[PDB]
Amino acid sequence: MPLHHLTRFPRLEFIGAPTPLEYLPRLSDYLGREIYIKRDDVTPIAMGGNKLRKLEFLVADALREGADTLITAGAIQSNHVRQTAAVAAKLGLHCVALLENPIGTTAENYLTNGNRLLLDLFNTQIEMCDALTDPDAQLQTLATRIEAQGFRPYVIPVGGSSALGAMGYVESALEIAQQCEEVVGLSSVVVASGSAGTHAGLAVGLEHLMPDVELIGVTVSRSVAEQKPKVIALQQAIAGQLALTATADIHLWDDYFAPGYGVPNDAGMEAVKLLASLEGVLLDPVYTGKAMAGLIDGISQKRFNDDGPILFIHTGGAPALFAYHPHV
Amino acid sequence: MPLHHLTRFPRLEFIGAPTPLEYLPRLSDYLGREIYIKRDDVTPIAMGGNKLRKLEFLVADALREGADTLITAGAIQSNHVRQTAAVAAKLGLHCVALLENPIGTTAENYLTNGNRLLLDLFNTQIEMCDALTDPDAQLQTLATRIEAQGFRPYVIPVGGSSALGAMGYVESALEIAQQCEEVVGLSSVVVASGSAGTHAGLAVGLEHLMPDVELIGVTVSRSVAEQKPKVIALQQAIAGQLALTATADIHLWDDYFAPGYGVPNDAGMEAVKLLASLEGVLLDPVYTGKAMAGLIDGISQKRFNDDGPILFIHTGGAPALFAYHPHV
Ligand SMILES: Cc1ncc(COP(=O)(O)O)c(CN)c1O
Ligand SMILES: Cc1ncc(COP(=O)(O)O)c(CN)c1O
Repeated sequence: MPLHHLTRFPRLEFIGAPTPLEYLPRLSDYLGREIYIKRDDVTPIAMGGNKLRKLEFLVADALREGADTLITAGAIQSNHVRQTAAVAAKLGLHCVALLENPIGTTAENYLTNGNRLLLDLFNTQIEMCDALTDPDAQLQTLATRIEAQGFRPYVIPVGGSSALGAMGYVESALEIAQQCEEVVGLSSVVVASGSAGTHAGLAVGLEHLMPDVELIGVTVSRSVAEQKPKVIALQQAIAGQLALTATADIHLWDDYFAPGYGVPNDAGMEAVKLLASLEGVLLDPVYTGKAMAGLIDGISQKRFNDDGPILFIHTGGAPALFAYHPHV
Repeated sequence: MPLHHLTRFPRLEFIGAPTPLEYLPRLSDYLGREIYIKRDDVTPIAMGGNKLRKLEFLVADALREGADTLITAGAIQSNHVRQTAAVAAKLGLHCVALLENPIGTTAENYLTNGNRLLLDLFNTQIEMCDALTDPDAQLQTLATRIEAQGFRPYVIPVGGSSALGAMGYVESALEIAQQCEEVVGLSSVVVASGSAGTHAGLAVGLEHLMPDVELIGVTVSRSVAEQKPKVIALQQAIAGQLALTATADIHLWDDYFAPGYGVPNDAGMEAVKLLASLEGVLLDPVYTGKAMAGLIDGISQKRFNDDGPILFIHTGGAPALFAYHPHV
């Protein structure tokens, strides 16, 4: 393969078989476009999601360093903190989570239910902060405290979106390419774009495996101006570590996340209702509902390169449905 | 070979590949015994569970008879209603759910979060009743009213547990035999025993594929005296349908569900905490927490036939964690 360098990296096995790639016949009949879905929401640990693919690489690295503790950061309802805390429990590592409340809510289900409930079941040590103004710096400061309490911490950045963690999405792109050879004319792929490892890993893999496909990131927290340089830097870092070329443009749509990270919106929630009622698929208010709202509007406004099939990357997130209900 | 008549029943494809069968090393270390887990909680539709295995057969049968509406019953937080509603939404079938509040709670997360919240996403028609005093009669009365609107209803009993729904768990037993072949010599299998389709279908399959394995049902709702005839009637009806005999004794432990169906207990809670903290695995207060508290106590009191490996069937249930929090 041109991606054989992927095999050099130590990785734990958290997923196993390739997740399903399915046609959505009802959604496709409704929108008048062929739509497929990559089910990375079915990864098998603690209600699943896209970060288990990153943690395969990140946590192998932690064990190679002989760490006994994983430290990461996110919102109170972060799916990434959730998955990290579940993998720590599975492997008998301590977990420390630096959390913020990004939306100033006092609603009890946001503060205590959904992913935050699961953190307690996993004996995660919780450190609250007023704001994740500089997450890398704050995690480093924290890790140095914890190391001085007798532990050996390993720091996973927000979203696990380092180049190493993003190799999980180069892996997802290999599965996608294998599964789409039985999909005449896949034109576009749509994914939420936040901390950017998913988007950037897909970007590097799909450039090599499926070069005619257009990868669109629907932003969940930032403008195209603020987000593009982030995704490009990661794209280049991953491709460097794989000794691959990466010249593809990064495409981002920023119209779908207002009024901010972590705040549900109407088109988001209508997309969650559409996917649940037509296909029995569960999206989420923060990431995948907004990304799907984007895919749907892309159809409406003819925003894609052509009218051909569209593959949606389901990255997970559905446990937050229970935290966001009935409102925040 | 002896389960061959199983291929005669039409069945839809909901599950796809065999679900994981995993060793639990951290729980095995704590309990002093080899514990493996069959991950039927990762079946890929709408948060998963044991009922997708029965719905493959039941919904195939609905479609063959030209039915366009599924009608079933359970508690407000039933996982079975939730799975049925999701498969209905996926196939463009109407779904009507007769629900009761079995525990008399007014707690808002029980009334409106968890599985209950998912049903509204799947456009389920909800029919409340005061109590499921005669669910088969009550479903028929409902079906008469629904047919009067021009719908073509197919009634699925509580839990899906007819002999035909049970065939899902005869199939499960084939998977488990294959997965354990030349990998582990199982001694015992533990599963929750409620409406009894899972218990009975495993009983038939295991008697024929792994006749020396002891299968233990842990009741979730009834004493041994009240539950055993239900499991035996299914067991015999399933065997009848497959042209087989089933001479095995049904085994049931009833010490772990008090004070009743859907009421959490301390040992259940402690089993949920142990599995999350040691293995990153999520159980549930109604079914699997109680079945795992039974497994634990079975080991503590030497209730099993020997000291050999035990397979726990994880039948799902975790969305209820969000409905039971913070209390009922
Ligand atoms: C469900 C879900 N989907 C998408 C994303 C965005 O993935 P990325 O962080 O790789 O941009 C996340 C981030 N935690 C997520 O949790
Ligand atoms: C999670 C869970 N586990 C176990 C059971 C009991 O299975 P059965 O009805 O086949 O006895 C149920 C019933 N719906 C369930 O939801």
